[PDB]
Amino acid sequence: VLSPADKTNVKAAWGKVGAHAGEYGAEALERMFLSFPTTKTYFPHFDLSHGSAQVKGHGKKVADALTNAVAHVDDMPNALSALSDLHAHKLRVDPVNFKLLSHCLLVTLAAHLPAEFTPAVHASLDKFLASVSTVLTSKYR
Amino acid sequence: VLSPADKTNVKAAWGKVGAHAGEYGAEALERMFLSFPTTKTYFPHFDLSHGSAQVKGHGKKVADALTNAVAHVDDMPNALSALSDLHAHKLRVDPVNFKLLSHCLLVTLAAHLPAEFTPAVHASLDKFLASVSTVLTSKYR
Amino acid sequence: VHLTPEEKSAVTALWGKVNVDEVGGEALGRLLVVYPWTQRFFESFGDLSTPDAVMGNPKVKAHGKKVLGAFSDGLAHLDNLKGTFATLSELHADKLHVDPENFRLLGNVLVGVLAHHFGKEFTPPVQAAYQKVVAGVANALAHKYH
Amino acid sequence: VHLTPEEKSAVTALWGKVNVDEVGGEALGRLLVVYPWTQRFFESFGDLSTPDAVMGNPKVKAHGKKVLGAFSDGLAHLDNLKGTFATLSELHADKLHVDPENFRLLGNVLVGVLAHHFGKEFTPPVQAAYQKVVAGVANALAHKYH
Ligand code: HEM
Ligand code: HEM
Ligand code: HEM
Ligand code: HEM
Repeated sequence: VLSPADKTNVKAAWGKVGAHAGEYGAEALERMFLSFPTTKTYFPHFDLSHGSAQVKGHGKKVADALTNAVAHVDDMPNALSALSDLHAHKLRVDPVNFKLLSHCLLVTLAAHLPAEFTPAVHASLDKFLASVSTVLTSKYR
Repeated sequence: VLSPADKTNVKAAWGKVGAHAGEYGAEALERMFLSFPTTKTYFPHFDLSHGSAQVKGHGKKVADALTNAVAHVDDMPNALSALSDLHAHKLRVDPVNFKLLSHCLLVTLAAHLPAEFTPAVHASLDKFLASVSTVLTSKYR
Repeated sequence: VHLTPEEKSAVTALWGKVNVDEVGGEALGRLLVVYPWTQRFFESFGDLSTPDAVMGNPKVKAHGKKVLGAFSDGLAHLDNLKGTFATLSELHADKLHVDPENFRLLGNVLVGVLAHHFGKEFTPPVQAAYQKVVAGVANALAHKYH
Repeated sequence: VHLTPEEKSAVTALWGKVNVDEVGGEALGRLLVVYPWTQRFFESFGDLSTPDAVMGNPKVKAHGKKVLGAFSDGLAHLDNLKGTFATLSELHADKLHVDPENFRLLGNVLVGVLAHHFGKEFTPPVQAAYQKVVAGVANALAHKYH
């Protein structure tokens, strides 16, 4: 469960991201595709080239869902319910990949937040991403 | 989350395990130790030879806790409370090993319950073990 | 992989008793039941509505037999799985787009079926050797992923 | 491990800038903060109760430098991680009893710290080369587990 301190840390760091949420989302994807090439099997329909508008576009959507998640930290399952459905019954991404994107999102935040990414904040974000991943995979079976 | 059908499939199969619960637990552990040797790092204080009293005891403690979990499926978080704490603060087993032990418990069930291990039962059991695994690791951080 | 001679013999001995068609169909079916997300690739096989339906779908069973037939073939080259599977590796990554995690899921379902089929003859040491083979086949298959 | 000219140049060049002492203490400290169950191996190190306590604990800092100094020597032997880490593997499995999963956790955390420290210079492709490296190291340290 996210502790009051964790909820606090998450709101404080995400806050800081602000309107860069989108660019950060795209860089997290690029990091994922290059670091973990099996994840590209889910996007045979995209141009995965550096600078791809498709990646940008998809980065922005992911980013906006996490924004929605942050705002609804006390009620995640409802807020992400359409997304849970989607991933569970249409996309059908193996649960394993969620750890991978989470890692790359953390990496992107660390590279962008020199002051804010303290050990404490790092632990709270990790816990928040694992929580987001849990909700997204909750209706799989 | 467990469907009501999953709850039925689980009580059905475990009922079947009955008195052999302890023997199946020792066997699950022996399978774990041979198949996944990094798990042995958690028992450097144990005599791990075949049929050792220590393996047999732990086996029985493991089965009792699973029995307790089947008995209180609608209330796992409460029923395994003490065990969540123990694994969280004292034992601190990396969460990955729970999947390994789960797999070996599944294998042992398959080997012992020819008539009951249907595809639907198989699925409910895997979710059940995954749920137990989730409860035991829930207080980790 | 690095199987000792005794391990190699255990594996080949048990494999001698397998009806590949039957077990192929069963392992694929249980894959699709236990981890339904793996269904994503089989939209063209038809009806995967219930466990009964998956298990009974002839398309599933025919795929089960081809997959396990290649597996069976690979047991003849335990000393060179990467070589044996290089071409299938390429096909799976480049045309089929199958995340190599499914290879790991199939291998653990495979072991379950072997245990359900063979009961007490599937001892712990026997499981340990099939565990090395399945991890080895999954690694050879994931090799050409780039 | 297998690194392209591109990737090898990237790893060595960034490493040149790393103060092993500073980065090693940080990487170990964040490991025990982020995944607290890893504290199980460091009972004699002191108070590890809260973040501030971990980070400025002298035994943590010390141990961080040792581990990273060993990691560094491995970078000079990208071609034979296995023989380079054979002794340490045996130590970790036999004497310290450390689940090799922790090597994977450390590796992820080190990537994080290198990102935090280097910012935009730690680009996607650089990340990528470091990810193969930490996975190679993790696998070379898990080699002697029996
Ligand atoms: C942080 C966890 C994730 C979040 C918040 C997330 C969020 C989303 C969103 C908002 C969409 C678009 C839905 C719509 O169009 O309204 C989407 C689609 C999709 N997601 Fe997820 N996702 C996550 C993880 C993943 C992972 C790990 C993968 C696989 C590597 C994945 C693969 C995709 C695919 C392939 C699509 C469809 C892309 C398209 O064809 O437009 N997602 N995701
Ligand atoms: C289905 C999952 C599991 C269940 C239900 C479970 C249950 C138990 C129980 C009932 C105890 C004894 C508590 C007592 O004495 O008060 C125990 C202890 C312990 N468990 Fe867990 N366990 C599980 C998974 C694991 C895993 C995955 C590992 C490591 C590979 C592990 C390692 C240990 C150790 C080493 C002990 C202490 C043994 C001794 O010193 O007597 N457990 N567990
Ligand atoms: C032991 C693991 C596996 C082996 C040896 C294997 C083997 C093969 C073989 C030999 C083919 C046909 C190649 C050809 O037509 O030349 C094939 C095709 C296929 N495989 Fe795999 N496979 C494995 C696992 C999987 C898994 C886990 C999935 C996904 C859930 C999968 C999905 C497919 C699909 C979608 C096709 C194409 C079917 C068609 O077009 O009829 N395979 N596989
Ligand atoms: C992954 C890269 C790692 C490398 C290269 C490595 C290297 C080392 C070295 C050089 C030593 C000193 C041993 C000697 O006396 O010869 C050591 C000790 C030790 N390592 Fe590792 N290590 C690694 C990871 C870890 C991890 C992740 C943990 C656990 C979380 C760990 C737990 C220990 C402990 C408990 C000791 C002994 C400390 C003491 O003496 O109290 N190591 N390691």
